[PDB]
Amino acid sequence: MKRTWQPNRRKRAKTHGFRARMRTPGGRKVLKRRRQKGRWRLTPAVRK
Amino acid sequence: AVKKFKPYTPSRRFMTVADFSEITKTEPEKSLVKPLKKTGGRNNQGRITVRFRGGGHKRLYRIIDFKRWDKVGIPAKVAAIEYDPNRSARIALLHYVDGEKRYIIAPDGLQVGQQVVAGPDAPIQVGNALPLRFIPVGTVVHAVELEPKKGAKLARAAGTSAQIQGREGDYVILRLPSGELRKVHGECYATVGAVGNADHKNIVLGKAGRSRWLGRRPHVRGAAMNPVDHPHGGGEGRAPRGRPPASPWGWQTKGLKTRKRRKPSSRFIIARRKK
RNA sequence: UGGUUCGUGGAGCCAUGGGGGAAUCUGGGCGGACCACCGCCUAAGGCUAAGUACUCCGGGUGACCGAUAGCGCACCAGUAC
RNA sequence: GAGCUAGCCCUGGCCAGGGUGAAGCUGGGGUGAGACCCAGUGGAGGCCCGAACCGGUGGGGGAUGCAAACCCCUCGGAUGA
RNA sequence: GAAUGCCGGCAUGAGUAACGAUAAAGAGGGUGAGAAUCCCUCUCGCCGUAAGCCCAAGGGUUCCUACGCAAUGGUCGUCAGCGUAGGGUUAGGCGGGACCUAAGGUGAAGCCGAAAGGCGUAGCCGAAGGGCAGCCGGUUAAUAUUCCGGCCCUUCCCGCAGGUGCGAUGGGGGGACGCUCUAGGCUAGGGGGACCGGAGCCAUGGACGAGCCCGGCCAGAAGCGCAGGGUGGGAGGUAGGCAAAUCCGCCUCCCAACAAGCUCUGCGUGGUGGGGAAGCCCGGGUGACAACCCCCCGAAGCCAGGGAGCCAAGAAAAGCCUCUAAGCACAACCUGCGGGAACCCGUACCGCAAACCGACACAGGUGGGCGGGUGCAAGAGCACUCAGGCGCGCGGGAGAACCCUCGCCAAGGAACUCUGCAAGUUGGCCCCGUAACUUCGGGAGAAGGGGUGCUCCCUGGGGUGAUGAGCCCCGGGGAGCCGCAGUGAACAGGCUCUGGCGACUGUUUACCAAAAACACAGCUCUCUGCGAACUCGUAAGAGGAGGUAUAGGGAGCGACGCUUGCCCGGUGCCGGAAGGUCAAGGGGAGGGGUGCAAGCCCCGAACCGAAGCCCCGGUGAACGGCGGCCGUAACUAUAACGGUCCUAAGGUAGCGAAAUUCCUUGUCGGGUAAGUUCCGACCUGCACGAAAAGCGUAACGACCGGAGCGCUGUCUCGGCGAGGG
RNA sequence: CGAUGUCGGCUCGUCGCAUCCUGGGGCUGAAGAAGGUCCCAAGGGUUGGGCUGUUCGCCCAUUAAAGCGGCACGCGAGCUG
RNA sequence: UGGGAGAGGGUGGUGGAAUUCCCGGAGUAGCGGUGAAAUGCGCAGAUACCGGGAGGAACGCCGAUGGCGAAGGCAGCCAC
RNA sequence: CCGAGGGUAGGGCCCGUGACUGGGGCGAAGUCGUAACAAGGUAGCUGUACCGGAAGGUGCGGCUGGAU
RNA sequence: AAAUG
RNA sequence: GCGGGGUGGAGCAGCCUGGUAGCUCGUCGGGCUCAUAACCCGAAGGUCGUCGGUUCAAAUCCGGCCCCCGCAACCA
Ligand SMILES: [Mg+2]
Ligand SMILES: [Mg+2]
Ligand SMILES: [Mg+2]
Ligand SMILES: [Mg+2]
Ligand SMILES: [Mg+2]
Ligand SMILES: [Mg+2]
Ligand SMILES: [Mg+2]
Ligand SMILES: [Mg+2]
Ligand SMILES: [Mg+2]
Ligand SMILES: [Mg+2]
Ligand SMILES: [Mg+2]
Ligand SMILES: [Mg+2]
Ligand SMILES: [Mg+2]
Ligand SMILES: [Mg+2]
Ligand SMILES: [Mg+2]
Ligand SMILES: [Mg+2]
Ligand SMILES: [Mg+2]
Ligand SMILES: [Mg+2]
Ligand SMILES: [Mg+2]
Ligand SMILES: [Mg+2]
Ligand SMILES: [Mg+2]
Ligand SMILES: [Mg+2]
Ligand SMILES: [Mg+2]
Ligand SMILES: [Mg+2]
Ligand SMILES: [Mg+2]
Ligand SMILES: [Mg+2]
Ligand SMILES: [Mg+2]
Ligand SMILES: [Mg+2]
Ligand SMILES: [Mg+2]
Ligand SMILES: [Mg+2]
Ligand SMILES: [Mg+2]
Ligand SMILES: [Mg+2]
Ligand SMILES: [Mg+2]
Ligand SMILES: [Mg+2]
Ligand SMILES: [Mg+2]
Ligand SMILES: [Mg+2]
Ligand SMILES: [Mg+2]
Ligand SMILES: [Mg+2]
Ligand SMILES: [Mg+2]
Ligand SMILES: [Mg+2]
Ligand SMILES: [Mg+2]
Ligand SMILES: [Mg+2]
Ligand SMILES: [Mg+2]
Ligand SMILES: [Mg+2]
Ligand SMILES: [Mg+2]
Ligand SMILES: [Mg+2]
Ligand SMILES: [Mg+2]
Ligand SMILES: [Mg+2]
Ligand SMILES: [Mg+2]
Ligand SMILES: [Mg+2]
Ligand SMILES: [Mg+2]
Ligand SMILES: [Mg+2]
Ligand SMILES: [Mg+2]
Ligand SMILES: [Mg+2]
Ligand SMILES: [Mg+2]
Ligand SMILES: [Mg+2]
Ligand SMILES: [Mg+2]
Ligand SMILES: [Mg+2]
Ligand SMILES: [Mg+2]
Ligand SMILES: [Mg+2]
Ligand SMILES: [Mg+2]
Ligand SMILES: [Mg+2]
Ligand SMILES: [Mg+2]
Ligand SMILES: [Mg+2]
Ligand SMILES: [Mg+2]
Ligand SMILES: [Mg+2]
Ligand SMILES: [Mg+2]
Ligand SMILES: [Mg+2]
Ligand SMILES: [Mg+2]
Ligand SMILES: [Mg+2]
Ligand SMILES: [Mg+2]
Ligand SMILES: [Mg+2]
Ligand SMILES: [Mg+2]
Ligand SMILES: [Mg+2]
Ligand SMILES: [Mg+2]
Ligand SMILES: [Mg+2]
Ligand SMILES: [Mg+2]
Ligand SMILES: [Mg+2]
Ligand SMILES: [Mg+2]
Ligand SMILES: [Mg+2]
Ligand SMILES: [Mg+2]
Ligand SMILES: [Mg+2]
Ligand SMILES: [Mg+2]
Ligand SMILES: [Mg+2]
Ligand SMILES: [Mg+2]
Ligand SMILES: [Mg+2]
Ligand SMILES: [Mg+2]
Ligand SMILES: [Mg+2]
Ligand SMILES: [Mg+2]
Ligand SMILES: [Mg+2]
Ligand SMILES: [Mg+2]
Ligand SMILES: [Mg+2]
Ligand SMILES: [Mg+2]
Ligand SMILES: [Mg+2]
Ligand SMILES: [Mg+2]
Ligand SMILES: [Mg+2]
Ligand SMILES: [Mg+2]
Ligand SMILES: [Mg+2]
Ligand SMILES: [Mg+2]
Ligand SMILES: [Mg+2]
Ligand SMILES: [Mg+2]
Ligand SMILES: [Mg+2]
Ligand SMILES: [Mg+2]
Ligand SMILES: [Mg+2]
Ligand SMILES: [Mg+2]
Ligand SMILES: [Mg+2]
Ligand SMILES: [Mg+2]
Ligand SMILES: [Mg+2]
Ligand SMILES: [Mg+2]
Ligand SMILES: [Mg+2]
Ligand SMILES: [Mg+2]
Ligand SMILES: [Mg+2]
Ligand SMILES: [Mg+2]
Ligand SMILES: [Mg+2]
Ligand SMILES: [Mg+2]
Ligand SMILES: [Mg+2]
Ligand SMILES: [Mg+2]
Ligand SMILES: [Mg+2]
Ligand SMILES: [Mg+2]
Ligand SMILES: [Mg+2]
Ligand SMILES: [Mg+2]
Ligand SMILES: [Mg+2]
Ligand SMILES: [Mg+2]
Ligand SMILES: [Mg+2]
Ligand SMILES: [Mg+2]
Ligand SMILES: [Mg+2]
Ligand SMILES: [Mg+2]
Ligand SMILES: [Mg+2]
Ligand SMILES: [Mg+2]
Ligand SMILES: [Mg+2]
Ligand SMILES: [Mg+2]
Ligand SMILES: [Mg+2]
Ligand SMILES: [Mg+2]
Ligand SMILES: [Mg+2]
Ligand SMILES: [Mg+2]
Ligand SMILES: [Mg+2]
Ligand SMILES: [Mg+2]
Ligand SMILES: [Mg+2]
Ligand SMILES: [Mg+2]
Ligand SMILES: [Mg+2]
Ligand SMILES: [Mg+2]
Ligand SMILES: [Mg+2]
Ligand SMILES: [Mg+2]
Ligand SMILES: [Mg+2]
Ligand SMILES: [Mg+2]
Ligand SMILES: [Mg+2]
Ligand SMILES: [Mg+2]
Ligand SMILES: [Mg+2]
Ligand SMILES: [Mg+2]
Ligand SMILES: [Mg+2]
Ligand SMILES: [Mg+2]
Ligand SMILES: [Mg+2]
Ligand SMILES: [Mg+2]
Ligand SMILES: [Mg+2]
Ligand SMILES: [Mg+2]
Ligand SMILES: [Mg+2]
Ligand SMILES: [Mg+2]
Ligand SMILES: [Mg+2]
Ligand SMILES: [Mg+2]
Ligand SMILES: [Mg+2]
Ligand SMILES: [Mg+2]
Ligand SMILES: [Mg+2]
Ligand SMILES: [Mg+2]
Ligand SMILES: [Mg+2]
Ligand SMILES: [Mg+2]
Ligand SMILES: [Mg+2]
Ligand SMILES: [Mg+2]
Ligand SMILES: [Mg+2]
Ligand SMILES: [Mg+2]
Ligand SMILES: [Mg+2]
Ligand SMILES: [Mg+2]
Ligand SMILES: [Mg+2]
Ligand SMILES: [Mg+2]
Ligand SMILES: [Mg+2]
Ligand SMILES: [Mg+2]
Ligand SMILES: [Mg+2]
Ligand SMILES: [Mg+2]
Ligand SMILES: [Mg+2]
Ligand SMILES: [Mg+2]
Ligand SMILES: [Mg+2]
Ligand SMILES: [Mg+2]
Ligand SMILES: [Mg+2]
Ligand SMILES: [Mg+2]
Ligand SMILES: [Mg+2]
Ligand SMILES: [Mg+2]
Ligand SMILES: [Mg+2]
Ligand SMILES: [Mg+2]
Ligand SMILES: [Mg+2]
Ligand SMILES: [Mg+2]
Ligand SMILES: [Mg+2]
Ligand SMILES: [Mg+2]
Ligand SMILES: [Mg+2]
Repeated sequence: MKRTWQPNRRKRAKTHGFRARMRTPGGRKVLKRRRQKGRWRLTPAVRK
Repeated sequence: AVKKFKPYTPSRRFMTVADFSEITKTEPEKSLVKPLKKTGGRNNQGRITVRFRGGGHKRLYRIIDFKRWDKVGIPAKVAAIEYDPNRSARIALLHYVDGEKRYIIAPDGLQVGQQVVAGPDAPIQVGNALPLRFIPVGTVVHAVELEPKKGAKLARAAGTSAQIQGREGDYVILRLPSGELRKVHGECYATVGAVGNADHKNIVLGKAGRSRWLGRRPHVRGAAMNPVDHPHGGGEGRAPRGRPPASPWGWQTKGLKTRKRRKPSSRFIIARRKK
């Protein structure tokens, strides 16, 4: 049966991407929250 | 002049289609078309503002000249009559002696190859457009500018027409297709005659398919829903309304006058619509 | 309408969205409706250190913990997953 | 968070084969002229039988399963919403 | 010591369930300490519109080589998608970018919002759309249209010659399009051949044969040829294409019009360049100087922007062509030749799966192309099979019960059971033949019969060719042969009668309901005159709609047929410059506080004062409602009539123990040996009823009842046999 | 109530006696045959079908007779639903 | 051949009287209706009277015991 | 080969029959109305249409077989 | 106005 | 189980708020008619379901019983 995860590299980058985060005050806060916690990757990775 | 079909399929029993008799050209004029962006009933926000629309066959919009006072006193030969999927009216292609080409709505009885012209001194002849004050009272007319130099807004649907009942001051009095009587300014241009394709209302669709082809998505009753969705919803088994029939939003749908009262156009309306 | 202890209360005072709209000291505001007396202070321009607040950072010290405790992590942790 | 699901918009792709035989057109008959009748050509349709493809009617098995919805037989639509 | 406590650890169940499809295995020979599991060979089975091959998405070194087996692999393991190390991805022409735009996103201008921010024309981004120049062959353990060989091609820069008013982000043309059917001519591909090439083979009773088996092509510049696409030529006038303009458009004249010509492709040929088997011998070598031809079938693909028909009326920008403007004409553009230049990223491998999405090497899910041969009417169906790929990563024994899945049965044939649930029967093509009823299409494949294999003779027609032969495609008649059975295996409807419901194909509770529910054309009401009504948003702004009452929103009913009665008292809506009511405000009679006072401050009647409400009316396809008790006919029984209280007004037509009937298995009739269900009637309708529509209706239904035939392991009633456990 | 699965049917039984048959009797308004009522007696037996979800019941065709009841209205870690 | 009559028929166009409804002026205690009343209407300003507008239907006198058509039927006026 | 006939299947016409139902026919003195023959007390009738316990009433149009 | 025998 | 009702012969007022029973038809008597109905003028008839209680006094207010309709009987 078709499951919930059908990966698409263009989508993952346009939706959760870094340039997407910067464009909204929410997403900007998303980055600030992750840096303070000290995560190693602020954005999901994708090879493009 | 509608055509029928033998009932060789159950949906084809009652279907009817237009004869397409007056149509002289199978394809439009390239220079006069542009893309009609299908809205799907959704606005710039993305929300649906009008339910149950979209999914219709793809169409190319055909530019219409709702301002014939543009080219005053320059005649034109009726080149052809084409089919427009963007309105109920047939349209007619015009080749001006000026060389420019334009579409106008095709009035009834307009035959290809005749002269049409617009101007205060233009003859009273089907197809010619004049300001209202220069049109004999009583004559049929259509494609009426509501206000001067703002584009024809009235009497554009298939077979519609507007009549002239008299003049008062700068304004003239019309009987709109709805029956309403309204003072319209004389300087508003208007095309004489009645809109063509009068048999449009006798088209029997035939099946749910043709509802979709035109872009009409299925419309579901209110009583077939649930409380959160519609006022009529819910109820064990089938059920009557149980309240004054109300729109999905609460305001009643049985004879509730919606027009704003203090609208300044009230001064210029003489008689509310008839029937 | 808001602030003040003040929830329309006798409800001033400070601030103010709408309306009407003065004076230049013999001008003006306040002393809890309002009046008089007697007093206080000069609105509608602006700046001003020190005394106060916090602890990512450095140090000192614990009748603070001692690897299920103590920061989630004494160890390659905001990692594996 | 619409990479599942629901709707819409932009742009591409797919639907073996077979059967039925609408209108129209040509001829002939007919009539004052017509309607109309018959044979032929014609190839319409949310038409029929039926793969792919999209479904999930009935039964059985599976029930710590191959599987947090599957497998077998059977069954519906299959040029159209 | 307990909180189905938290964390961790070790037991129990238990050597029990299970080892992930029942497509299947055996033997021999290698290596190794060790082998059913690794490798080589022979034999056997499995898919073959794939379980084969090529892409795209996703995955990220899993590809190749060497060396290894603690763990990973549902057992083992020398093996591997695992561990270690080395190696491996080559492009002007394939794809993407330095070109274009679509939804959409962003957004100079501009608008909006407490802040954050939200809109918005031009512009810009945005592709699996448009546009764009490479085909075949070889080679590596691994890459190749990328390296190599042969034959082609594009753009840019410079130089040169020839030609011309050159020049663009501005004008115009073109790009440029739907669904169904479809002509002609080719190619892909396929079949045959006594013709050409070939190593061989004679078996086991026959065959030295016109015998068997293998193979008989691919690409190709200019030119040529066949087949199609596209486009008329000149002159004059011009006010339109937001400047100009010879271009375009419009008008007039002249010549040409299925043409011809000019132009672009597609196929064939083409200098020339490669490929090239079975078999035998150890991936290579031979075969071989390999041959490379003829006939038939033939595309959904190519010519292509073909043609016809129809209604729902079928993208934009750029490249390309032309037109002119500043400018500039020592230039610049174009055509041709020569010499130079040509950058970034991707190329391995998996890719219907053990490497992707499902926690797993998971019986599930994943878009596009090719997908061969024979036969069965056909076909991507079924069966067998080529190339190619696998036997699904535990086996070996035994031959109990029991479950799963499958096969058979005496006599009976629904007695089973809630129900024929299930399993049988029927089954494809041909010809005869086919009822009520109907909306004239239908019902209808109704039903129900007969034929079907092979051989000999005779004979019609079509395609190809040429008109014949050859090959191919359709048939027709006569005489005969065999078997239990001739669509001899596999794929392939049981049928009929009568009700309720819904018109119909369709849609839904992904994941227990596919229905009688939703939707649907169609009917009716009602709203809206444009900056519409309505909707989203505080707004701006959008949608409505680049629509205009034959249009648009809202509500109910749901084809069509015949119809839809009475009540407007209450509620809702519509109408109603009177009156009554009514807050702010106006108004200020009249009072009060205080000051010596001028004055300051507060209370405050009548009267003037919108919508709304009361009040008068209208309105049912608006919300809703539509009586009781009593008497009476020359038998009885029942009341067509009458009496009386009440209502706003008292249920009309049609139907009715119904999807509704409590009493109920109402009563009568049918069908049955027997019928609480079903069917037809009756009517005292506990409690149908006319757009929450009423009564019907041909056709349709994996909907829900009742009946019959056919056939059956459903059953009396069980028995045997097969395979996986 | 940190679960005692609830009607009916199939399957499989087992018990009680207030016995329906069969056996042994008393009385009889018992002539015989055949019955009526009561006593003893539970060893064995107690059919098939129609309708309804039915238990019960009604009906058809038989029968020696077509008995009533208990075992969680026996029995769902056995099934049906 | 030449003439005559006629509501014979079909299409298009057109005239006034009257009825109802709306707007304006003026005006007030009833109008309307029957055998006689009542329902209705009317101070929220009706009837009656003046001016203006919209819309449909039928064609007074002429006209008749008349004319035309096969029949049903055909009547303002102009034209084809 | 034909063939009496027998079996199977589906049609056609006719006769009888059937819960129930529709009107109709007649049948000395049932009930309720009074529509027609007088201008029947609303002139009659007719075709058609809707409505009514019943005859009948009304609408449109036609006839005189209508009197004064 | 106004029925029936 | 809950609600309403019973009164001349029939169908209803009066009951709430005690003192007085009324409306229509019918029945009876007499009128008009040839006669009947219709119509006109008169007239009679009800101790309020029953029983008990309160009160000076009960159709009337309160209790018990009979009958008459009407509503409810739900989760299992
Ligand atoms: Mg997951
Ligand atoms: Mg997807
Ligand atoms: Mg992608
Ligand atoms: Mg780091
Ligand atoms: Mg958005
Ligand atoms: Mg919602
Ligand atoms: Mg609501
Ligand atoms: Mg409701
Ligand atoms: Mg409901
Ligand atoms: Mg209901
Ligand atoms: Mg509103
Ligand atoms: Mg406050
Ligand atoms: Mg308070
Ligand atoms: Mg207080
Ligand atoms: Mg305050
Ligand atoms: Mg100051
Ligand atoms: Mg200051
Ligand atoms: Mg601190
Ligand atoms: Mg510190
Ligand atoms: Mg310590
Ligand atoms: Mg220590
Ligand atoms: Mg710790
Ligand atoms: Mg320790
Ligand atoms: Mg530890
Ligand atoms: Mg978002
Ligand atoms: Mg989506
Ligand atoms: Mg395919
Ligand atoms: Mg086909
Ligand atoms: Mg097909
Ligand atoms: Mg075909
Ligand atoms: Mg065909
Ligand atoms: Mg056929
Ligand atoms: Mg044709
Ligand atoms: Mg013809
Ligand atoms: Mg035909
Ligand atoms: Mg044909
Ligand atoms: Mg089928
Ligand atoms: Mg089908
Ligand atoms: Mg799918
Ligand atoms: Mg679905
Ligand atoms: Mg299933
Ligand atoms: Mg199941
Ligand atoms: Mg499950
Ligand atoms: Mg199927
Ligand atoms: Mg079908
Ligand atoms: Mg479509
Ligand atoms: Mg304890
Ligand atoms: Mg537990
Ligand atoms: Mg426990
Ligand atoms: Mg063991
Ligand atoms: Mg055990
Ligand atoms: Mg075991
Ligand atoms: Mg085992
Ligand atoms: Mg199997
Ligand atoms: Mg071995
Ligand atoms: Mg193995
Ligand atoms: Mg990739
Ligand atoms: Mg090795
Ligand atoms: Mg292992
Ligand atoms: Mg490795
Ligand atoms: Mg190259
Ligand atoms: Mg560059
Ligand atoms: Mg761009
Ligand atoms: Mg700005
Ligand atoms: Mg911004
Ligand atoms: Mg934006
Ligand atoms: Mg492309
Ligand atoms: Mg390219
Ligand atoms: Mg490779
Ligand atoms: Mg190659
Ligand atoms: Mg090369
Ligand atoms: Mg020049
Ligand atoms: Mg030029
Ligand atoms: Mg252009
Ligand atoms: Mg062809
Ligand atoms: Mg072939
Ligand atoms: Mg060959
Ligand atoms: Mg050969
Ligand atoms: Mg040879
Ligand atoms: Mg031999
Ligand atoms: Mg062979
Ligand atoms: Mg060639
Ligand atoms: Mg040509
Ligand atoms: Mg020309
Ligand atoms: Mg010129
Ligand atoms: Mg010009
Ligand atoms: Mg110009
Ligand atoms: Mg020119
Ligand atoms: Mg030219
Ligand atoms: Mg070529
Ligand atoms: Mg050699
Ligand atoms: Mg040789
Ligand atoms: Mg050919
Ligand atoms: Mg194709
Ligand atoms: Mg093409
Ligand atoms: Mg074409
Ligand atoms: Mg555009
Ligand atoms: Mg551009
Ligand atoms: Mg110049
Ligand atoms: Mg590759
Ligand atoms: Mg698959
Ligand atoms: Mg594939
Ligand atoms: Mg694999
Ligand atoms: Mg495996
Ligand atoms: Mg798998
Ligand atoms: Mg996996
Ligand atoms: Mg093929
Ligand atoms: Mg094939
Ligand atoms: Mg074949
Ligand atoms: Mg054969
Ligand atoms: Mg197959
Ligand atoms: Mg093989
Ligand atoms: Mg594979
Ligand atoms: Mg494997
Ligand atoms: Mg056998
Ligand atoms: Mg048997
Ligand atoms: Mg047998
Ligand atoms: Mg039988
Ligand atoms: Mg039974
Ligand atoms: Mg049944
Ligand atoms: Mg069932
Ligand atoms: Mg079955
Ligand atoms: Mg029949
Ligand atoms: Mg027929
Ligand atoms: Mg048949
Ligand atoms: Mg044979
Ligand atoms: Mg019926
Ligand atoms: Mg029924
Ligand atoms: Mg349906
Ligand atoms: Mg479901
Ligand atoms: Mg509709
Ligand atoms: Mg209408
Ligand atoms: Mg708003
Ligand atoms: Mg707006
Ligand atoms: Mg707009
Ligand atoms: Mg509408
Ligand atoms: Mg409905
Ligand atoms: Mg209905
Ligand atoms: Mg109604
Ligand atoms: Mg009402
Ligand atoms: Mg009302
Ligand atoms: Mg109102
Ligand atoms: Mg006031
Ligand atoms: Mg004083
Ligand atoms: Mg008011
Ligand atoms: Mg009501
Ligand atoms: Mg009697
Ligand atoms: Mg009735
Ligand atoms: Mg009723
Ligand atoms: Mg009726
Ligand atoms: Mg129903
Ligand atoms: Mg019976
Ligand atoms: Mg019977
Ligand atoms: Mg039966
Ligand atoms: Mg039932
Ligand atoms: Mg009864
Ligand atoms: Mg009903
Ligand atoms: Mg009802
Ligand atoms: Mg109704
Ligand atoms: Mg019905
Ligand atoms: Mg119906
Ligand atoms: Mg019918
Ligand atoms: Mg029906
Ligand atoms: Mg269906
Ligand atoms: Mg059935
Ligand atoms: Mg069995
Ligand atoms: Mg067995
Ligand atoms: Mg076995
Ligand atoms: Mg427990
Ligand atoms: Mg329970
Ligand atoms: Mg005993
Ligand atoms: Mg005993
Ligand atoms: Mg006894
Ligand atoms: Mg005995
Ligand atoms: Mg005895
Ligand atoms: Mg019973
Ligand atoms: Mg029995
Ligand atoms: Mg027992
Ligand atoms: Mg019990
Ligand atoms: Mg059930
Ligand atoms: Mg079930
Ligand atoms: Mg003459
Ligand atoms: Mg007036
Ligand atoms: Mg009055
Ligand atoms: Mg009055
Ligand atoms: Mg005559
Ligand atoms: Mg015979
Ligand atoms: Mg015979
Ligand atoms: Mg009447
Ligand atoms: Mg009488
Ligand atoms: Mg009492
Ligand atoms: Mg008493």
